[PDB]
Amino acid sequence: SEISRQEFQRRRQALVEQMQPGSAALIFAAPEVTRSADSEYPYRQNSDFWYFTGFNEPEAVLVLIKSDDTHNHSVLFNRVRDLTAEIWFGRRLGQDAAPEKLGVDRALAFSEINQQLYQLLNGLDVVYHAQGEYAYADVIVNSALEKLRKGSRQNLTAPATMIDWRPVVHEMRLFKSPEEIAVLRRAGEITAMAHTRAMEKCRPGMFEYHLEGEIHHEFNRHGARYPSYNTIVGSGENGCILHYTENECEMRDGDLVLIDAGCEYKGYAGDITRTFPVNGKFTQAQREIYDIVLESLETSLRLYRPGTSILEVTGEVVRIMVSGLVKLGILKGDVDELIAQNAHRPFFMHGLSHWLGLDVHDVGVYGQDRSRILEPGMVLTVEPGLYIAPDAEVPEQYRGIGIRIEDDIVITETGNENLTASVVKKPEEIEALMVAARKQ
Amino acid sequence: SEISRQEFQRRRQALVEQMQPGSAALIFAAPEVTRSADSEYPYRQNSDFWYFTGFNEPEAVLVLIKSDDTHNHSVLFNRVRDLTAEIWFGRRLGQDAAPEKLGVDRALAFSEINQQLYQLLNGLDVVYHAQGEYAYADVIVNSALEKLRKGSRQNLTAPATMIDWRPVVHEMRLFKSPEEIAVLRRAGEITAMAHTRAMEKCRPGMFEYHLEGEIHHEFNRHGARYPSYNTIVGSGENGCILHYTENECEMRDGDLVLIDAGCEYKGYAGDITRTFPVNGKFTQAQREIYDIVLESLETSLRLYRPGTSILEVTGEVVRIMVSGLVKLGILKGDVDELIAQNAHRPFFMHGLSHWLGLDVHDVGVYGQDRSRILEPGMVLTVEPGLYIAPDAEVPEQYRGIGIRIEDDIVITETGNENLTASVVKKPEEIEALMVAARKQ
Amino acid sequence: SEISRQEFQRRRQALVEQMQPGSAALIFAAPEVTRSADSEYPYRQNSDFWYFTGFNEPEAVLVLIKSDDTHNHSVLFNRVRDLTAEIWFGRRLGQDAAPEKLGVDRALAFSEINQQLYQLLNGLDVVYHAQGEYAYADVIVNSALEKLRKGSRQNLTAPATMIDWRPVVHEMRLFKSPEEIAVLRRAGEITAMAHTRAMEKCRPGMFEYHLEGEIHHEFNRHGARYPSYNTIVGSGENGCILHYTENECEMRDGDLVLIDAGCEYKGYAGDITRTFPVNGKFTQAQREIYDIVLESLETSLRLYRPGTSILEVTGEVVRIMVSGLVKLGILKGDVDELIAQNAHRPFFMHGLSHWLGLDVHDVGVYGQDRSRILEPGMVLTVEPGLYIAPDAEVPEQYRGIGIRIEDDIVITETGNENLTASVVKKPEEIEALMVAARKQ
Amino acid sequence: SEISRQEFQRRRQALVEQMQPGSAALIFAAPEVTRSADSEYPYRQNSDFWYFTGFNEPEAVLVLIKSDDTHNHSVLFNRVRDLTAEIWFGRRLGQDAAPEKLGVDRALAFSEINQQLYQLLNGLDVVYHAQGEYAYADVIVNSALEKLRKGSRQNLTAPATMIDWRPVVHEMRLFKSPEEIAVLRRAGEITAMAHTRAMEKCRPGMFEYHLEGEIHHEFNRHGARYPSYNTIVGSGENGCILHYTENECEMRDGDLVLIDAGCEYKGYAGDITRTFPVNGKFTQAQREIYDIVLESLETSLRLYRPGTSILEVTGEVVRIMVSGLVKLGILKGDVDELIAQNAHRPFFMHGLSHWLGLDVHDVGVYGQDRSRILEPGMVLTVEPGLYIAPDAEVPEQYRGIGIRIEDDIVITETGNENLTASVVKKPEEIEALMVAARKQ
Ligand SMILES: [Mg+2]
Ligand SMILES: [Mg+2]
Ligand SMILES: [Mg+2]
Ligand SMILES: [Mg+2]
Ligand SMILES: [Mg+2]
Ligand SMILES: [Mg+2]
Ligand SMILES: [Mg+2]
Ligand SMILES: [Mg+2]
Ligand SMILES: [Mg+2]
Ligand SMILES: [Mg+2]
Ligand SMILES: [Mg+2]
Ligand SMILES: [Mg+2]
Repeated sequence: SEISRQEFQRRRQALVEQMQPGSAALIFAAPEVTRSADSEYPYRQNSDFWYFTGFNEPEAVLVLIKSDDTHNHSVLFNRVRDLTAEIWFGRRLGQDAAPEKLGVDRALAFSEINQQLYQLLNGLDVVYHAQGEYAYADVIVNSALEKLRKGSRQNLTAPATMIDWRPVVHEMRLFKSPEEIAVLRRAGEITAMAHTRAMEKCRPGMFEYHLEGEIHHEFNRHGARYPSYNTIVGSGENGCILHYTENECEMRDGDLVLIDAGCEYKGYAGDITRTFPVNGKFTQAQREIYDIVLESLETSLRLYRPGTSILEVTGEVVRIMVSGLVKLGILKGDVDELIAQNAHRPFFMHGLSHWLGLDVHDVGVYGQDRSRILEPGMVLTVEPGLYIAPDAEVPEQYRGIGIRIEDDIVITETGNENLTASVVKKPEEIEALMVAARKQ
Repeated sequence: SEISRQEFQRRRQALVEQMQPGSAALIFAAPEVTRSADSEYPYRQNSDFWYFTGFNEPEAVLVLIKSDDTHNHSVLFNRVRDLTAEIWFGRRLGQDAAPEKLGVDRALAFSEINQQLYQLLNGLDVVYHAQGEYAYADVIVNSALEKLRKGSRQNLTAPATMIDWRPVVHEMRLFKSPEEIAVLRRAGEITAMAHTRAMEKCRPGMFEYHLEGEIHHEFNRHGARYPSYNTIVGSGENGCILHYTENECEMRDGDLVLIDAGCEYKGYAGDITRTFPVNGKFTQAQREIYDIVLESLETSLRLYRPGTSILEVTGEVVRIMVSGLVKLGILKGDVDELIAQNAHRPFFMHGLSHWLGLDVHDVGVYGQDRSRILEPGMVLTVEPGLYIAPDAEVPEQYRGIGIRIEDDIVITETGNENLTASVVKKPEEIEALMVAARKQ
Repeated sequence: SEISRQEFQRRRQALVEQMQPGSAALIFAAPEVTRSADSEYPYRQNSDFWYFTGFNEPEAVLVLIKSDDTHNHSVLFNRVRDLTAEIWFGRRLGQDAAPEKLGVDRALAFSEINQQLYQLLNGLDVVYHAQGEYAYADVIVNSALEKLRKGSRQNLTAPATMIDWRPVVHEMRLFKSPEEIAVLRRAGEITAMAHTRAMEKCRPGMFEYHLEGEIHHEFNRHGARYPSYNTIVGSGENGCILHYTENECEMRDGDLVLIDAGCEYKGYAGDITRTFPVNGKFTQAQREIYDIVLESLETSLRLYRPGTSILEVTGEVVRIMVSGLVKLGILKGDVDELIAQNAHRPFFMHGLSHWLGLDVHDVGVYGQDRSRILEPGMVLTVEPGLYIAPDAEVPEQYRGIGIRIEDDIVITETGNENLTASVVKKPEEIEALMVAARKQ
Repeated sequence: SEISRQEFQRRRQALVEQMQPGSAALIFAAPEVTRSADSEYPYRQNSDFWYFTGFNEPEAVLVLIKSDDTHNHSVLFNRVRDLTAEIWFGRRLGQDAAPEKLGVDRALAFSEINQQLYQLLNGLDVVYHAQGEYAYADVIVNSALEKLRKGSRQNLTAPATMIDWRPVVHEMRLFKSPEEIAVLRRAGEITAMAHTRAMEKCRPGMFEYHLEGEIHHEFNRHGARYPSYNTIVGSGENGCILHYTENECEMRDGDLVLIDAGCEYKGYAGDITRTFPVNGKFTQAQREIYDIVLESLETSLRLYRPGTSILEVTGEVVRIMVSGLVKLGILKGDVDELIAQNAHRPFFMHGLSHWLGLDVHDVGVYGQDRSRILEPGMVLTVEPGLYIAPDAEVPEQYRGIGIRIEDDIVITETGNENLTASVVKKPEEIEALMVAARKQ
């Protein structure tokens, strides 16, 4: 699956729709980023610039100009073609091919931006600009606005009003289109295939990083070159660290391993967590914690639908957790009191769900305590977990256990669609999968 | 192989040896680096800070203070321990364990650096600081020096002399120790195993990125999690782009594929290029260009030794190239004239060799036109190539061919040691390897 | 005359009137300014901050908050009282006395501004801020807006809309109130008395700076301590330099001297230019140029009224100038052609009039080529001049003559009021004045 | 008196003498400084740049290059000549006339500095630069050093060593030459004449600012256009504020008035304080405090000579003060105990002496607690004072009295020369002077 030329067009028009007449929106590309000395990390475009262009170069600026309610046009600034730079660092779109390729009306050299941008903003009332996003962008925009302010004698005037387009653009990104859902559907399949493979390959004596290698190879083979975030492979006590990425330890028979990993496919993030026994067999103590987390997930998957909220479902998960923990003697006392005292917090200290999209922790307003009413098109994670510290004052068998199980869902008209259910999570199915792999 | 506590100690003492009495050297850690929104790229420590510490955290500063010719001490600034931050983002060394772990005399909280650094520089004559390396570092150092300048009434004085330690430190890094050579020896084996695997897996119909996936999996399985630079898989005309990293095309029967890839093992870079037929069989036209590049490499490997230079060997390679190209009718005229006119430059437009170490394009002074006399302990690449543009005015059969063959070497007492010869480069051996893999 | 507490109040309310509901306006004080090392120039408050407060301290910020159409309040940030700092550098208002003294609702320590400002902007829709005016202000405002943007989990939100208040505030300053006109009326008297005195004291052999001294002493004695701009005393050829401030030459019998000087009285600028003979007697050649400039001024003073413009009156002055210059043989040809060719420009190369107020070159929109229709309450200069270069190709007797005559006026219902006519400008009256003084 | 071409030359050569071979010193001009909107304060050159050039323009940089022990040359960067800018803002030296006028070897356009400076520093070992002095300078220098660092392939190299020239240059400025002493001698006469005049003009009912006006007029008439610092006229309780500059109160019969004022003559500061009765007659209570301050000054003037220090003389002044104050019942107890308890500090809370020169608070190292041994050529103030707060718990008659008496001296071979003794300070001589003036 992919995002069409026409979809990028629709998104631009939808932003322009909400802009005031006599205004310009300015969307800047991500800078290149040093890894060490003269080497650079693989380039990752700014999500918002990507959202409106599908253009994967730095030193580019999309300018959307609205003259009035029926008249608007687009100008791209981008790198000029250069035989020497391209022989070295790779091909460039340039100005000639850009109008057709990206569906913009006009394209100019990024090197001319300081000589051209102020002319585009001259006489407008409003400029939409994400102030503070990138320092190089602020310099360019402030420089342009100063020329206009001080150019009274050359009959120049600056827009007096500057508006942050991020609330508007992020509200758009919060609701996925059918094309976006298809792309995320495939991201979820790819990511699920990766997690299935990690389960199948896992043996005692392998290092945590080895499963990272298997996962990244599986991402890559389906055309998802990069992860959406740094892969987490926390075996044993490392599972109690939420974003453990060292992945440096030998995996030991008897421990669990928690894998949080997600591919990036056409810009969109998968995000799956699966926890399982390194030796393919859950112990009683591991099952007892796992079952609480799994019931939390399974109940949440039944509940999530239009009209409820992350806050409301989180409440049901807390009840399930506190009850499970009391029955095991990890918590003591009255359930309803313990809930009122948030007694679960030492063991479940993060949110149940975050938005998912072009960013793994996606943009969009949550409301107070994530109380926003869910509607169809929202995409989010469901990721309950229990993390019992090595030194927690609880029965010994539970100490040093970290379990999280995470699925990705899209809210539909009547409920939700699970994008990541193709990788197993019921303990018996995990055990069958690993047994089958060990024969073969 | 690894770098010992004692080696890090020796390096610090060797820097201190060259510092003036009454001075302090300040070495700063790399900042964390955003990939998109709140996600960050895998952390890569500054090479120079790593060189003196083997410490892989940000927000850290090594301060080496020389009182006189026999008295010196070290102070580390580093992140404080924090239960909440560690439950989330992973374990931290802290101040207590740092003296023993990293062999420094004292360790303070990075959060106290503005209250403590000026006290450490007070009354010194000289401060060694890499001005411009990182903006956050300059702010901290300038802030400290200003307090001292303006603190006359509190009996404070600033060092009047600031010296860049990069020439000195980079001159040290240019000469590898036995431990460093062992680590690079292993980086070369790992990288070679990766390139061998890519050759064995390559089939027509696979995409360039698939070989990237095989290479990264092989790096990872030997404990080299990250590449030293963004992997290059240029098939067909993409081979004529020196740093082609899109790796997005279907590999076609009949084309060559050029792979430039290198692992990062304990901080040190491997860097290998191998070019080969996608279908396992070189054509006449491909052999004719390949043989010129291979003779260039093989001759360079015979020549490199103490007493010569990159410039001098490059001269021999130019002769070999210009002659080969004349015999094929790609160049016309007298060899010696064509050499004097640098007629090879449209086809070989980069240097033969760069320094290799903690950075793939390593630090250290080359001399004018890379004329520096080679000595034992220097580590460098040997990477001749020929790149015939798709539109070059040459016989049709050579158009769109890009071939590079790259090995990594260390200069020894009597010649050089090739760290990357475990992956084949003679065409007959490449063909046998791919045939053998295809049976299976 | 002075500006009342109630007037400052009215101005704030008039700004608040035009602000959107759910917004805050932020007006910052001028920074202190180094003259050399640890000495500072006499403090000059930002005109706009002064306009709304009459408060003469740095490190102060006026915040006007509009909740809705009938509810608003004001918060001042200002320096805290400090016995040590006040024993040294002078008294401070502080927080306790500020509400009553400056008519604001609340006053907080400037040192707490970063901990308090974001709380004041939290939940608002719009912030009015003069972006780029002062770097220290931008840092404070951007810092506040970032806290809000990133404080989603602490239920903070930033205003998405930022509006420059300078167009609005400067449009207010363009129309003077009765109190402002009374203050400028007195500034004009004081400035006129200064120019009269300079004429009376001038003798051949005195230096240009001596008349500067007489002028500044006269400003000071009526309570106008500082000039509104650096005084210009250009004798001889120095009169051809528009903003000659070196004032370093001996004044010579036979030359003219051009004095452009203006006091600053309660913040408001006077701005007068008078040119006269150093020896008290105009020559024929000097009269011939002077009379053209004087007719230009006198005609402009008759013409200026509501309904015309600076552009339109400037047209009449050009006609007068071009005709005068043709009759003297300084220009040759047809008057109407020479006008169409702007042939006057080598001799009159500046505008006839600028706005006058809290700044000598006052704020307010001029329109294209200063075409804005004049209305009652606008205050402006009338300053025609002719400057014949020492090397101009014109009859010798005119070379090196610089003459300007400048009055300050306020547009009234039926015409204008001249605030500076108490110093003479008709040549016979100048000569009588200087003769009378010489007896003284 | 003035500073000769040859003296400026000598100073440059004396700096060059102390510079390392293979180095360049960079000395930058002061920026222009806004007073309000588009008006600027009178330009004041950076003292150190002035010290080596006598050049009074901004956008200028002196570069002194030392190749070796007998070879050096100078390059000036300065504003280019421009007919339009000069017709407006005044004459400019330009490049052609600068070598001869300022005795430099070469002169280039300031607008070309970024294209030329790095070429001047290329291949040098050391650059002397006052880091942090001006941001515009740091940008220019860092920009130049970065080009060199990164220009290895263009055979460029940066000096690795940067040295602050301010300690060296300020140590030079601490010792005045005969020409400098002559100029300061005249600054002291001019300043003294001003203070004499203020005493003669003072009447009850005049405002503090009126005496400021008389003082500035007297500075101006002897060719000292600007004060060296903001004039202080503190009558009554305002005399207890050390740097009272509001000068806004009516002077009242019965009060004292403290005047601290100093001219700037050819760059050099006078600095005199005289305190006297507004009505020309000291009261008993005023005499009792005045006599202690005067004995302090007179004793200090006898003591100051080579071999002593500011610290040592300050000790004698403390004894005199503490004794005087005990005899009046302002302090109670044993003198030697009260000295040991620094009991004088509530009444004398500043230093006795500061260096004087191109800055009123001149550059140069004081030593701990101003213990530096005095030598001939040092120029300094002697300014004891007693300031009894309005609310001090002391006999009523002393409350609200502020008295300071300040003279300027140069240390000679055998003692000191008083540059400011031409204005009276013995109370009987003050009273005679004011009586004589009143007849006016
Ligand atoms: Mg996750
Ligand atoms: Mg997640
Ligand atoms: Mg256990
Ligand atoms: Mg390579
Ligand atoms: Mg290489
Ligand atoms: Mg071909
Ligand atoms: Mg004027
Ligand atoms: Mg004017
Ligand atoms: Mg003449
Ligand atoms: Mg003084
Ligand atoms: Mg003083
Ligand atoms: Mg009294």
